[PDB]
Amino acid sequence: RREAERQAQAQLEKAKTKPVAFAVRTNVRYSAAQEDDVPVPGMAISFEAKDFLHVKEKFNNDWWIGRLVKEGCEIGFIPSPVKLENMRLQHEQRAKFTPPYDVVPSMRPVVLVGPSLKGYEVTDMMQKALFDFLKHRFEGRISITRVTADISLAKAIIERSNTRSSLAEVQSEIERIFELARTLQLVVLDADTINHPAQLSKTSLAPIIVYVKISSPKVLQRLIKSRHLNVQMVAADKLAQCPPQESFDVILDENQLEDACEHLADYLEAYWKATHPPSSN
Amino acid sequence: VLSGEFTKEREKAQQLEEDLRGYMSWITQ
Repeated sequence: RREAERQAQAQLEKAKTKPVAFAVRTNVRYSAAQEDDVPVPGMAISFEAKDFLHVKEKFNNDWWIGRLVKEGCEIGFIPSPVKLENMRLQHEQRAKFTPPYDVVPSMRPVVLVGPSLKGYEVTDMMQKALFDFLKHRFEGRISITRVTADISLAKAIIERSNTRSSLAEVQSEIERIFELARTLQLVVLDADTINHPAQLSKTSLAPIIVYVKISSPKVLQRLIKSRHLNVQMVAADKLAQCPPQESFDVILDENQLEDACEHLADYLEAYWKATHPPSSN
Repeated sequence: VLSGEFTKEREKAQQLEEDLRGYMSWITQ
């Protein structure tokens, strides 16, 4: 009867206050349709490619409960992978607690890559002053932490790193990120080896990369001289090459501490509003 | 006169150093 939809709506209203089970990353676009046989139609949460999705609980085999990561979002019926696959086979047939969901931490790590190589005092004082701002401002929320392991290494002879950074230790650090993100606190990593955003592309962590831009190589020349410069030039020129629209979420091209900190702080407040809907509490 | 202006102009039609001073100010912090 129609009562099952009412019990479903009750399960949803109960779901809205529930803590997140696990976030996932979509690999395909998906629009809602009446043929989808949504248990509670008009509540379906459609998603574009590479959309992030918090998941609260398993409503049923055909549908999971969860929410999209964006402002104004509310709890709803995120489609199950089996349902998406069944609709895929159906459309192909009509044509005549690989897979659609990559696991991601509930809170994305933030890596402030650039201007160039890490481990040198210029860029080190740069990013460190940045973490100082992020710490004193986002007090009681932000959870900055160092990662000695190279997280970029994370993905019938068993795979093994030839580097001192053992892959098992990397797995341990990844689990530490999975635990740290469970608290829904802000996270901003201080990874050492991550000189370029592309290295983290294979990671399931889905990092919030930050781009502290210096468009002019000569400026950074005079900067590093003002206090290993050449490899720093190839690296900075390399980061200059990268596509801003996708590779980076934020460009800290601002020179003074004040305005740049205002931008990145406003950004993190935007993400903070995105990750914490009123209905959750 | 303005016609002479348009005549010359019809065919006639610092960030580096600012980045230098501002980023030196950045390391200065």
